[PDB]
Amino acid sequence: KTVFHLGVTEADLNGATLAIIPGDPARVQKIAELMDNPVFLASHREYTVYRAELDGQSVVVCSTGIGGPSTSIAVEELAQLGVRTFLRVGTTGAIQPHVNVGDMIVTTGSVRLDGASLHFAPMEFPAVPDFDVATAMKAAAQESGATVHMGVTASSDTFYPGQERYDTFTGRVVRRFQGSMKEWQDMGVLNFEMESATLLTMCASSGLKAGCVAGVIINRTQKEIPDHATLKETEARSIKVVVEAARKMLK
Amino acid sequence: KTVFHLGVTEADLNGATLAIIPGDPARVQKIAELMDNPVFLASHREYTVYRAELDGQSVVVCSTGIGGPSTSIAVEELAQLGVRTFLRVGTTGAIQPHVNVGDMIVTTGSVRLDGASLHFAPMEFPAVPDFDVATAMKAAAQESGATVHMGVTASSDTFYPGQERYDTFTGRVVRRFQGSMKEWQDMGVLNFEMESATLLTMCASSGLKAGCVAGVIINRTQKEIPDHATLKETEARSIKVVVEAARKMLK
Amino acid sequence: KTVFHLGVTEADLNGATLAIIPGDPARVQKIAELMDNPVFLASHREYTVYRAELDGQSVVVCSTGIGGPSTSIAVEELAQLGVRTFLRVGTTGAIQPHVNVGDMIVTTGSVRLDGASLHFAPMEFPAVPDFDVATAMKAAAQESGATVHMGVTASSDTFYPGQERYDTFTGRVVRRFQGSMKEWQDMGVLNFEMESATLLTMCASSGLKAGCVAGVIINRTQKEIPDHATLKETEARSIKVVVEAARKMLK
Amino acid sequence: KTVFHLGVTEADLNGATLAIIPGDPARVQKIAELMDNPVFLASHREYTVYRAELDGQSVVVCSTGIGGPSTSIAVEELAQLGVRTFLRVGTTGAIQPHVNVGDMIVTTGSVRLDGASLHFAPMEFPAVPDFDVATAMKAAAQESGATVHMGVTASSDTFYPGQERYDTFTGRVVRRFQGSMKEWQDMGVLNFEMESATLLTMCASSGLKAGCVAGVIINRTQKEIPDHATLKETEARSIKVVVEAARKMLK
Amino acid sequence: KTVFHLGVTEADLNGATLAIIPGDPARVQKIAELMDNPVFLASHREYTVYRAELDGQSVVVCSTGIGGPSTSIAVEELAQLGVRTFLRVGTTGAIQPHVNVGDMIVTTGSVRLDGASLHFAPMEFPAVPDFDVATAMKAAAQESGATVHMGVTASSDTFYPGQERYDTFTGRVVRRFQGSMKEWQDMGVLNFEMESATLLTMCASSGLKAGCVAGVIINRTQPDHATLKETEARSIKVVVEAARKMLK
Amino acid sequence: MTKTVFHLGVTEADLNGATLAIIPGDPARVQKIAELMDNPVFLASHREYTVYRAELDGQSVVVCSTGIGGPSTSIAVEELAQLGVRTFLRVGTTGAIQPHVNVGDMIVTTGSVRLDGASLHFAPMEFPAVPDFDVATAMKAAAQESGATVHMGVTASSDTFYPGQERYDTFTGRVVRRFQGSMKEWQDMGVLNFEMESATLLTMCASSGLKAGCVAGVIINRTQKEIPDHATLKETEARSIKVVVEAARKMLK
Ligand SMILES: Nc1ccn([C@@H]2O[C@H](CO)[C@@H](O)[C@H]2O)c(=O)n1
Ligand SMILES: Nc1ccn([C@@H]2O[C@H](CO)[C@@H](O)[C@H]2O)c(=O)n1
Ligand SMILES: Nc1ccnc(=O)[nH]1
Ligand SMILES: Nc1ccnc(=O)[nH]1
Ligand SMILES: Nc1ccnc(=O)[nH]1
Ligand SMILES: Nc1ccnc(=O)[nH]1
Ligand SMILES: Nc1ccnc(=O)[nH]1
Ligand SMILES: Nc1ccnc(=O)[nH]1
Ligand code: NA
Ligand code: NA
Ligand code: NA
Repeated sequence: KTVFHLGVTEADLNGATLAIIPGDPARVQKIAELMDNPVFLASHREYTVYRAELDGQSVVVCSTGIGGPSTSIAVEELAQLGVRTFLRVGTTGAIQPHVNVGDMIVTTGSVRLDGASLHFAPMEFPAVPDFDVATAMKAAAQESGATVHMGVTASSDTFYPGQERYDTFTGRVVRRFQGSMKEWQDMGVLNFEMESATLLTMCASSGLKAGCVAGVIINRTQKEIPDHATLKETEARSIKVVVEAARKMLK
Repeated sequence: KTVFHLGVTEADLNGATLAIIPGDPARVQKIAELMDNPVFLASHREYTVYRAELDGQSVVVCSTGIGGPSTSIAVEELAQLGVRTFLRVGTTGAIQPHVNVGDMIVTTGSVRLDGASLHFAPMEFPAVPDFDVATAMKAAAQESGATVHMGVTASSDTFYPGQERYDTFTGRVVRRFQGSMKEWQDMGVLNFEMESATLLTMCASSGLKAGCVAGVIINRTQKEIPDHATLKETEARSIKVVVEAARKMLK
Repeated sequence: KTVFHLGVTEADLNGATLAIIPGDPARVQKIAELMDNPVFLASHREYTVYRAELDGQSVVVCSTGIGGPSTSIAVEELAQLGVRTFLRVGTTGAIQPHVNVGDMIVTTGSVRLDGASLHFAPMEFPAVPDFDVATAMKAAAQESGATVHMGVTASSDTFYPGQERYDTFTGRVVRRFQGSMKEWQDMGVLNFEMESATLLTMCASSGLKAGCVAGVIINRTQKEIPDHATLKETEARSIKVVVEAARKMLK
Repeated sequence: KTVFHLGVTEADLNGATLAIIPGDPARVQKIAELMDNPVFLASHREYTVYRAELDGQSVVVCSTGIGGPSTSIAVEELAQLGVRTFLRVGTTGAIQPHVNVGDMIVTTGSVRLDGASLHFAPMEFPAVPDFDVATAMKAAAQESGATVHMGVTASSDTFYPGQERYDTFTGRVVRRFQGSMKEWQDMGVLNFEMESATLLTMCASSGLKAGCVAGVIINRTQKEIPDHATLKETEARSIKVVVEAARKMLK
Repeated sequence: KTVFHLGVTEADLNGATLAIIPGDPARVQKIAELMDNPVFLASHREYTVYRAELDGQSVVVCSTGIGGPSTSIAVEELAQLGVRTFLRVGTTGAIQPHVNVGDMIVTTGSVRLDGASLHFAPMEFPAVPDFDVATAMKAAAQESGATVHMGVTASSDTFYPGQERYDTFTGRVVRRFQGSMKEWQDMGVLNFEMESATLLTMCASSGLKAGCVAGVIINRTQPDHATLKETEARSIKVVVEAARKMLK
Repeated sequence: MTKTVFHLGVTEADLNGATLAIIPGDPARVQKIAELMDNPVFLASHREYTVYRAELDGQSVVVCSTGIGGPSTSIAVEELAQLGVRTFLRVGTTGAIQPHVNVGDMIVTTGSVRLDGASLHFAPMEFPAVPDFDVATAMKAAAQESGATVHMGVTASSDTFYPGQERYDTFTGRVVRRFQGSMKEWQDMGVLNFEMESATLLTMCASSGLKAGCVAGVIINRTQKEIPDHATLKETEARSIKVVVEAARKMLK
């Protein structure tokens, strides 16, 4: 039946139980076109939905928009339509000097600097991926030839103060986040992004399998600008990797 | 000089210091066309940006996407480029029996059931609108002929469990939100939505003027299903009202 | 049916549904005498209660004492006796450099640095005034010829550490409140006082109408202890304004 | 030289290092007259201040008003003027069946259901009396012929919902306090009052010696209405006890 | 009825309603031998359990191990077997300059820097001793000749970062605990240890009588081996005398 | 290599270059683990800390008990880290709360619900109590290779045995508000089991540049009212320690 936001039915999905969920609606077609018979299903707000086939099995590709709230809607509605496995892909910036542009990160757990995760489980609950998904993502990332980092991701409800950026309109960062970047660095946290805490917490507490993989396209600690070719290659590699991770998850 | 997500420059805005900020990218052109000389500026992710003119003054119309996190990026980046006043328009679900479909709500304060608000101010800080904006929204709303409610809005990082919906994949609501709708009802809360706590807290703690006005499209307490015609006219009235409220702020 | 603390009955109030609620018991008579036929009703502990007539309608004046706890008792017991509208008048310390001694502040929202507000609503709930009362207070204040500020007030359970005063017995401030004044200043908070968070949260969550107006007796950017000379003039103008605000609230 | 709220100087105190601090301004003279050479010093707001002499030594008697906020002001200002020891006497509602109206309670620790305590120490810090003061209070109470109980007191910023009273304007108790009376009862808590958490935390964290002694005026488990005669004797005995406790504290 | 961890039955305790609870299993025999007819009952994990007689009445000595979690098990299981009064003894480091080695501290309340206390009562609840026990410990400590301090103890789930120790593997202390020693010092807190918040909160909220006494052996702000052994010997002599005062 | 740590009573030289530790709870289990490896030698015993050294495939390995709970565990981990240990393999017993898990099964923790206090002494509550991925992987492989039934998932890690695991057959029969209904809540959220050390261990290590993981044998299932069998508990513990030694083998190469 037609879910509230996504504008698709269970029949539209052709039995798909796995979704690849990028943030950017414009990335959906690109991911779908790496698979067989890509088909456009719907586009509403930040949700662009395609179906495709991978080794003869139906897979959904659905954008999430930025942030846990829009992500939580996409995940819930896809689950209502029979999806059980969710593969998050994106590109990210690193906060460790040893992590290079072109490297890939597979999240083993997220720092819950969001609000939506608390709508599924109290803060004590760990924002952790399904072990099978994380294993598949590591395997796919490594098999691509990239240097892969397994570790903790800080997942923030903001791009600016929650990631301790001072180059802003006010130049102010609330007490909670003052000195926070150095704290996460010292604790070995690899990167910031904005959706994994919500995704991982929601899925781990709701009987759904989820994981996160990302290509590194910038490093907060490095002054040097990466060249255009490296950015293109990394974005291309990240989606090739998520599709092969999906291959490894299919039964 | 070009902001990171919105893809616009200060020059693109032609001196605009006021923005109207709907959730849905598709609503941006619809708002802009109610004003003079609407021009498309940019579209990236959930962010569609137009400029227009109201009584000879430049105004920006920019979508936010769903939720506090994506909203916080749009507000920050517009503020970087000189925007100081932010008028939120949308549609909403009422939780009070006396609030009917077709009515308008102007938020006097938000229950902070989000995460991004905490990235700007600790929980004790009030999610409140600028008084001039709330005043102008009330006046514009009344002048349109619709019945207007001033009151508190519950602002949730989720559509489902944070609004205590049980017709879901798991059918569960975390302890925090069990019984929460009845709690807000008894406290006189008017409605649920998903962006105001973030918007109002961010602006009120950052020297920005903000307010929220919404048309009522559903009522959680009423079993009767509203007419298609009511929905249409409420949507049109919502954006007429927000443009008139903008006019009052510019005078 | 005599209420436990205030020592008055419903009959004593002569049909009054509106109360003016200053902090100081010795201030009650002065306010009542600005109106017609003032009548002493009772005095117990910090609660002195008078009745008077304003444009022919009965009005109650009742002191609250200092702080949310004593305020909460007065409001509850008045509400039991049929009072629905509460107008708070008081003194305050400005934390913005541009706000002058003698200026008036009308609170649009309070930072909840109290404990009693939490006995009525969780911290997420906004300490927000009734829109009609805030409108009436602004109008009364501006019409008087005063310089008036609308904005956020920090409402503290203490006069000393919670308002980051250092000229004290210990000269220490607990970690939570170290740097807090500068934080509130950067967030655009106008002033400090000690009852608004309790009053506004209690009322907004209980179907009662409330607002707060305050005369500035000190600017904290330059001084800690208010001086008694400028206090008398500011207080006299504050009570004229609250009386006019009551006039605007009568049906 | 003159403290802002209390309106007294260090010289006014004639070297007093100990204060007896009742809640009700009208109780101040009654306590002072049990000692030698009682002299009225000042009355401002809820603060009535007397000096007297006990075994040759100067003692201050100062009312606090209801609640932690007003109490914290009196304690601070008296400490500025050399007072180091604070003996609280007051009324209380017992919540255990075995505690009778007329009995006395000496608080060994307080459940911090207040806000002002947090302005001196984080919630982890114990709201505990000075051991010498608690010891002197127990001895004084026993020596008067009262039945005395040592134990934990629940200290609330409200009289009504924080003490789980439902006979109120709304008839509602916020989630936090629903079922709270039974919880404290099962935890062995003896009584409710409204000042001890603030007093004990502030003093224990500030190098001041404090304790609390109270007469039971009602039992929340008993339907029997207290005898007028017993309540009168109870009030009389409480103040005789606190004075003898002061005697024991002085050299 | 054999309890899950302690390996003893109600009969093993011979009617004891009072327990002395040191942290170190090796101190259990030492305490028991200060009394009459000491008898080994059981040793499992960090729990070594003896019985003895004091003025004709049975008393249990049972170690707790380090920390609130292991303490909470010992207390619960002893309470299932009829124990109602719990006397905690140990040695401790002071954080106030005026507190000297050889002095005794009797805890009047604990700063709850633990997690187990929250399993019995919310944070607002005071980690406070039973007044009779605290009174008996003060009396015994003073009667011994020691200088005694009645005051607040900071009770931490860690030895290292929660006591703001920087001489560690990482040299890092989490934000929460940065500057915390100075804060407790300025608030008049006497000392750090690791079990009192759990013990006191659990007992005060469960109808059990508890208190804590400790000998000062070092000072974080400022000792002879002869004085140190004397302090340890004195601490357990004091707790046995406090037990004597609690018997009815 | 010559300074003695405060609680454990060992020096760096005593460890013979060991960078990996196996950390059971029970001091009595230390020798039993050490004897599965080569040249086991007793080093020290103080309080709940019994320390042995052994050799695995020619590499020195430390076995050190933790006692019950986050606080005692945190001391052992810190002091071993001071002496050069970088990898920590926890082995223990656990109560399952899912009906599909059987007594005798093995659980490898993928993340812990932080119902402890010591984890907060290393990182704020938002930080995930997560194992090192290599350790969790080696534990899964070791457990599968022993023929055991293995479950990967979330563990609730409690500072108490009784109220924090929602047990009511206690002295008071009371459970504080926070924990009322909590076992059903974790059950519905897919949590596998209760134990008492993983939240502290995993948070401390993940935030301190140390590698850690947890494997446990199921001794009780809360959904099955069976009185623990003696022969079964012994069999479960023997298998558990075989698994953790094989997991260490995998980490050393
Ligand atoms: N700097 C200032 C000045 C005034 N006030 C207000 O006055 C009363 C206590 O003086 C309190 O009731 C409070 O509302 C304050 O809190 N801070
Ligand atoms: N049942 C009761 C009885 C008495 N009290 C104490 O008396 C004052 C409010 O009447 C307050 O100051 C409070 O200390 C109370 O709080 N609850
Ligand atoms: N950035 C942060 C640091 C510490 N605590 C938080 O909640 N957040
Ligand atoms: N630095 C960042 C890059 C991409 N996404 C983020 O959230 N942060
Ligand atoms: N934080 C909360 C959310 C919803 N309901 C509550 O009572 N509290
Ligand atoms: N019920 C609702 C309608 C519209 N928006 C919401 O967030 N919720
Ligand atoms: N410094 C210390 C000495 C003894 N015990 C502690 O916990 N801390
Ligand atoms: N049920 C349990 C068995 C073993 N350990 C625990 O902590 N809990
Ligand atoms: Na979005
Ligand atoms: Na008062
Ligand atoms: Na232990």
